[PDB]
Amino acid sequence: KFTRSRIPDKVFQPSPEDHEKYGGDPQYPHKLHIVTRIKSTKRRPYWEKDIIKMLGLEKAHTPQVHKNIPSVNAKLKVVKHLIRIKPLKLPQGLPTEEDMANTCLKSNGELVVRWLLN
Amino acid sequence: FHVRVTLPPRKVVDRWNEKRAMFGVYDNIGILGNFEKHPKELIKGPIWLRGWKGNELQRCIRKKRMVGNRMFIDDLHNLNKRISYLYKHFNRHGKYR
Amino acid sequence: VAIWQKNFKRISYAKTKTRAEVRGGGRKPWVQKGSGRARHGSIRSPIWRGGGVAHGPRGPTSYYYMLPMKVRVQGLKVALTVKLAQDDLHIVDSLELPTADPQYLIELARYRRWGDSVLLVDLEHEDMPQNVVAATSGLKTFNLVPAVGLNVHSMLKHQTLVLTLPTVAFLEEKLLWHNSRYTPLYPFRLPYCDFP
Amino acid sequence: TARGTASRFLTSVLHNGLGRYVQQLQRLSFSLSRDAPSSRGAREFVEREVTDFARRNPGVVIYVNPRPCCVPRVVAEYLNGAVREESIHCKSVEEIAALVQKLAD
Amino acid sequence: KVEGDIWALQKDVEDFLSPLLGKTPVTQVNEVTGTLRVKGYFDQQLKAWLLEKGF
Amino acid sequence: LRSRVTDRYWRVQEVLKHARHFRGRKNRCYRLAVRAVTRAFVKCTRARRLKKRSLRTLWINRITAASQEHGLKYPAFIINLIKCQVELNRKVLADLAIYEPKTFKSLAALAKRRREEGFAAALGDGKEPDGIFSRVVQHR
Amino acid sequence: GPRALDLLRALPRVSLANLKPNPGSRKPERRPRGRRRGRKCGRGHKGERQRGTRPRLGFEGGQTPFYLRIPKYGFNEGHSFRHQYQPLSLNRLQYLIDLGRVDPTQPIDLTQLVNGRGVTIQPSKRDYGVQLVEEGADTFKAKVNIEVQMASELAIAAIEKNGGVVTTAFYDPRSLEILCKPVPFFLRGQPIPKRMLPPEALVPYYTDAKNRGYLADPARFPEARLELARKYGYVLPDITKDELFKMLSTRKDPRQIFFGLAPGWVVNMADKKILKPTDENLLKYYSS
Amino acid sequence: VTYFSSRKGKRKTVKAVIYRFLRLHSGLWLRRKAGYKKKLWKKTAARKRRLREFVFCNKTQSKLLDKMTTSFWKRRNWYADDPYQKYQDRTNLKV
RNA sequence: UCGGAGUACAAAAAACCCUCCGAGUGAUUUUAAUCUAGACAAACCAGUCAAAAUAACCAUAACAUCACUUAUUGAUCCAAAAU
RNA sequence: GCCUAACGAGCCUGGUGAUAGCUGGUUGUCCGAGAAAGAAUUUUAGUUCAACCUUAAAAAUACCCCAAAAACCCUAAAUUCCA
RNA sequence: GAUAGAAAUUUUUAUCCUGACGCUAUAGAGAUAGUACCGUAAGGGAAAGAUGAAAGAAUAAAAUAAAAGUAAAAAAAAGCAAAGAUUACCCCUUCUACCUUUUGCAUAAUGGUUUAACCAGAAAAAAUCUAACAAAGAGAACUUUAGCUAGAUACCCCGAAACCAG
Ligand SMILES: [Mg+2]
Ligand SMILES: [Mg+2]
Ligand SMILES: [Mg+2]
Ligand SMILES: [Mg+2]
Ligand SMILES: [Mg+2]
Ligand SMILES: [Mg+2]
Ligand SMILES: [Mg+2]
Ligand SMILES: [Mg+2]
Ligand SMILES: [Mg+2]
Ligand SMILES: [Mg+2]
Ligand SMILES: [Mg+2]
Ligand SMILES: [Mg+2]
Ligand SMILES: [Mg+2]
Ligand SMILES: [Mg+2]
Ligand SMILES: [Mg+2]
Ligand SMILES: [Mg+2]
Ligand SMILES: [Mg+2]
Ligand SMILES: [Mg+2]
Ligand SMILES: [Mg+2]
Ligand SMILES: [Mg+2]
Ligand SMILES: [Mg+2]
Ligand SMILES: [Mg+2]
Ligand SMILES: [Mg+2]
Ligand SMILES: [Mg+2]
Ligand SMILES: [Mg+2]
Ligand SMILES: [Mg+2]
Ligand SMILES: [Mg+2]
Ligand SMILES: [Mg+2]
Ligand SMILES: [Mg+2]
Ligand SMILES: [Mg+2]
Ligand SMILES: [Mg+2]
Ligand SMILES: [Mg+2]
Ligand SMILES: [Mg+2]
Ligand SMILES: [Mg+2]
Ligand SMILES: [Mg+2]
Ligand SMILES: [Mg+2]
Ligand SMILES: [Mg+2]
Ligand SMILES: [Mg+2]
Ligand SMILES: [Mg+2]
Ligand SMILES: [Mg+2]
Ligand SMILES: [Mg+2]
Ligand SMILES: [Mg+2]
Ligand SMILES: [Mg+2]
Repeated sequence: KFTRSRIPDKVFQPSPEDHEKYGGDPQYPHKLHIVTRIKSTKRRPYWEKDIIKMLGLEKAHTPQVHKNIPSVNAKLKVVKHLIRIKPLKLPQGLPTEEDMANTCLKSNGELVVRWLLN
Repeated sequence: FHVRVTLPPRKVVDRWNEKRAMFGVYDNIGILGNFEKHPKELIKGPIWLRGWKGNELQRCIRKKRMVGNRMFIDDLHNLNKRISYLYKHFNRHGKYR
Repeated sequence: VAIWQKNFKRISYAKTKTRAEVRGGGRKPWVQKGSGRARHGSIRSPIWRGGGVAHGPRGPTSYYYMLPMKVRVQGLKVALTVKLAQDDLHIVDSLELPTADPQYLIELARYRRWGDSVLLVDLEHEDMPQNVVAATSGLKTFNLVPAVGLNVHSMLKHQTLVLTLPTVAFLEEKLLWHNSRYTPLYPFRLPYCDFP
Repeated sequence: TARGTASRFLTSVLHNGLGRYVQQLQRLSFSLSRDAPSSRGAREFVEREVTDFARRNPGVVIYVNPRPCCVPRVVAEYLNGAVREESIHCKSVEEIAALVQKLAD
Repeated sequence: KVEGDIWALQKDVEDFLSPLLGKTPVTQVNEVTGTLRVKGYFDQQLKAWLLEKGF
Repeated sequence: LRSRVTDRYWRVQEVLKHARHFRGRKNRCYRLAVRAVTRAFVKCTRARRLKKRSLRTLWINRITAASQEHGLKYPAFIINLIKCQVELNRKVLADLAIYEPKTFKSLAALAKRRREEGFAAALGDGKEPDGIFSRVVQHR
Repeated sequence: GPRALDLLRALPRVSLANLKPNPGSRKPERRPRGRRRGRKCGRGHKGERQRGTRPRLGFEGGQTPFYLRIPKYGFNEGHSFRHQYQPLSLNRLQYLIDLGRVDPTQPIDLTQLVNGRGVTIQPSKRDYGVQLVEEGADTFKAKVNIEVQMASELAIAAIEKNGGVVTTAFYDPRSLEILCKPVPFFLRGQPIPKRMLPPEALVPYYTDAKNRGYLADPARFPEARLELARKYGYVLPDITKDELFKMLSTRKDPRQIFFGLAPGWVVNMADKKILKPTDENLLKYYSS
Repeated sequence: VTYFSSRKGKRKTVKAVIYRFLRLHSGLWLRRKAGYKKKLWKKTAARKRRLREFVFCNKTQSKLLDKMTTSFWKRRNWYADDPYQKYQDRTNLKV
């Protein structure tokens, strides 16, 4: 039978080189995910279709942001072949309430707070 | 699909002719008339249909009961066959059961 | 109520012959197989030219139903109300006319701006003054009618309503009687305690 | 369909808007009924809007004919010689307004 | 059988019922029928409240 | 009350007018014509979608020609024009190629330059050189 | 009053030309024409159902039907012959008196209850009359002379406490019919029939003073009547010393339908006269 | 079921229903268990009891029996001495 | 038609003119009541458990047992019995 | 075999609009949602129940679900159940 | 079982106001006719009309010239016949007729030369929706622990071999 699939935890123990490679900090995990749906749910099992629905990933090539907490990481782990995950970065820091209109999200995965001054 | 080539004579109906102007006059005869005559009495028509209504089966059944013995042969026979057909149809055929 | 007035009287005599009532064609027009053509029973089937009608109207048909009393009463009340609110109701005394010339009536309605058509309601049939009967018998748009003949359809057909004064006293009572009334035990034509 | 019908190249009449812009709508003719219900919208339009419209567009003549008709029409007529017919039958005041604007532009 | 501004009656009814449900009760006003209609069974309390107002 | 369809004429005409220019009996007989017209419309919308691909392929062919003239293949020309932050869709590029042969030779020159710059930078193996045309501007 | 009226001045005449049925009143019917409702037209595909022939209602497809595998048991057994007593609570009786539909002044029997439309009897359904139930006992303050065809101890007590009188009387089906709708009976042009007796089953009910039966021995009445007052703990009033007492003692003959009329008379309602038989045989028959 | 009778043009009742079921006024139907008189020596005491019960029919059956039965059988009955009068109304049903 | 094992590897369910065993009852005495919360199972019909409470008995005394225990069975109507 | 060009039983009319779980057919436009089979059945060319689904309507939790938990010789992918 | 189905007992007010939300030549009667014609017989059973006030106005005068079929005018590489288009008809490019039936049809599975005219979803128990009045409602007969009354929403067409009577 084709079934769901366990994914042994050894997969998710990162090697020391990986930090260098994908550009994460060995010390501090990132706070937020940018998830994008790269592939299609057609031809995939219903349970993956549902996960993709409940992550707000319905529409392709649209970014969506999620907490980096384990509860979410479980679902992302299930559908990880359908998606692209990139850590959200805040060079200018979090937006205040004056900056809400001017926010924009750049493809390198970083959120710029002041967009197009004069 | 050819359509007539000439304008028909325009038919003028005057709405104020007697029958149209007086229409539905005594319909309230019961209420205003201290009930004596029910509006049924105003119905002109076949004896079995005055102040009564029903689907075709009920209609035929009733016609036969009332005027059946005054009917012509061919018409009575036709009426019977009609009844048998309607009986069979309504009772044994349909979608909804 | 207008719809009720229109339909409840109606009896359609329209009939069409089912394949059973057409004149002939008890026999199979040709043999079921081998002839090379389409198969048929009677030549009177609804497919065939002279044949019977598949559904079509059936028999004299009655459309008859009764709007419940209190509704038809409400109907009359509303018709009067609306005639009044729109300025087209005129309570008249009398009905005594100075003369039997209908032209008098026409020009009278022209002087008071009464509109094209007028419905004149009087208390009883025999008690109608003769001048009015004369005048209104030769008129198309003016219509004289007894109180028991008042109805929604006629009131909406004529632009202006003209009520005699005793007529108002009559209608008022007859119509109001229903707000306070019990449901009938047996028909109201029979003896009741207070009721005629 | 494209092979079914005629076609034309994109053009302007008299190189409009090159030197100066000339509103191409020349005249506008309404026909409605005072009595008939179908013309109801058209009547309201004649009351409220037409007047104002005529001031907004000084260069188009507007003829209004009450006549006994069942189907209110508006006939646009252009400098180009072109005549375009339209039916305002059974429409709002708003819809007629929009339509007349289309005709104007 | 409501003759008058029904909207007033709607105001008063939902203001009367609100402290009961913690929330404004759902309503339908039929202005032509002269009728008010309320989600839930409030019949007893409404009879009492209309009595108090002397109708 | 028997009701027949009186206006059947016009019902038919609204189909047949689309069929006039067909060959054969399709342009007359309502049966054949109805079918053919329906196929015509379907074919038409599908083609409405296709038309865009056709035109884009046309343009790419034309640009390919015009570039090959200057000794530059198509992919090279196009991506090295992108790497200059010159964004000109293919429609416009083809039109330049036909009606503005000079400006197009300029563009081709630009691209060839930028490409040579890229090779020079990949071969050089250092961060220091930035080719003049390889510099990346940000919005102001 | 109706501010709507004030708008009606502004608008054109209400005429036959503009009339709209209330929206939602007519759900428009749909016909099997067109792409949606055509081509098999809601009937499905082949089989017995598209052809219209699916079997009768209870038929399960040949397995022994549900409604026939269950065993027969008398439930509705002899139902047409059971006696049916339309209940009347003290609550409704009180509410009826309070609004002055029935008046407590004159004696209350079935006809009075019917005429107030406090109750409805249909003899055709084997209604044998009204039965009195105790629903409003605690709240019941009225003083009445009442006659019903059955009553419960608690109901009776509840009426006694207020100084009234209850009596249980029997009517046969024909009798009952006449009693509920008298005026249609008087247009019938027939004499007033004798009231039949109870059948053997109901005799022990109507012979007991327990039930204040109309056939009971009045010697027992005050005794049982007092027994009630012992049981429910209230002082039994002396009905004798009341001013309305003459009305309170009023009975019917066991053979008599109405109050003050007699078996065999004939009511001519157009002349407002009664007609009585002078014959010996007739008078022997009707008075037996 | 006959939907339109011949003589009266009305809708007949299927008596076979009236003999084995009982309709309360709430709309619940009540029936005996099947085989409750059959082969008793061969059965457990417990099972015997389970059989002796009066039980209720599920919705589907209830609608079926209603369709097979005319309006008369659904009227509110007041019988003297009736065992089942207690059960005709429904109480505290939150739905 | 009914049951046990495999097929169906670990909750349930799960087919074949698939692989294998069985059942259409004996033997015995502990002769195994009434009533009812709550559940299992289930298209329906049928099937299953079961506390408390009564009554029986030591005087605060309710599972018939064994044979792989699981299967040893049959609806309505209708007939015979009379409780 | 023959009985008026078709005789395993003539022809015609009537019963007759015979009856077909079988084949064929079933007529304007546009929009909202949308279905592959568990059970019985002289039943497997059909029905009637479930499960899904549609249209309204009332509600409150619904999927997803980490530990902990589910058998006795050996036994995998995995299930069940749940914050 | 499918189905069949009473009665006792109840109700019923005159005469005039007659016509048509019936058809208009494939409809409505089969009907111009039970004739022609077909059968030995019983029996079956058609189709068909259109000028005008006047044709005692035919060198005749007057308003459609619109179905398929043809003619005016045969064809010119290449392909479900069109569509995108195009200065340009073709030439280029892209699309495996339509119904039905099916697990699945371009299918070499079914049906249709074409045109016109005819030719097929019907019922109100429960329900929903709208409204009357409401512990009652219904113009008698019933139903009622918010109900009752009214309206509106619904269920096809052609076809056997047979069987029976005369
Ligand atoms: Mg025939
Ligand atoms: Mg025959
Ligand atoms: Mg052939
Ligand atoms: Mg036949
Ligand atoms: Mg005909
Ligand atoms: Mg697009
Ligand atoms: Mg329909
Ligand atoms: Mg369809
Ligand atoms: Mg079609
Ligand atoms: Mg089909
Ligand atoms: Mg099938
Ligand atoms: Mg009753
Ligand atoms: Mg379960
Ligand atoms: Mg115990
Ligand atoms: Mg022969
Ligand atoms: Mg058939
Ligand atoms: Mg079959
Ligand atoms: Mg699907
Ligand atoms: Mg069998
Ligand atoms: Mg189902
Ligand atoms: Mg777990
Ligand atoms: Mg949970
Ligand atoms: Mg049978
Ligand atoms: Mg003819
Ligand atoms: Mg003919
Ligand atoms: Mg032609
Ligand atoms: Mg080609
Ligand atoms: Mg096949
Ligand atoms: Mg299928
Ligand atoms: Mg294919
Ligand atoms: Mg093939
Ligand atoms: Mg071929
Ligand atoms: Mg094939
Ligand atoms: Mg073949
Ligand atoms: Mg083919
Ligand atoms: Mg076939
Ligand atoms: Mg075939
Ligand atoms: Mg076909
Ligand atoms: Mg063919
Ligand atoms: Mg109904
Ligand atoms: Mg439908
Ligand atoms: Mg036989
Ligand atoms: Mg047979």
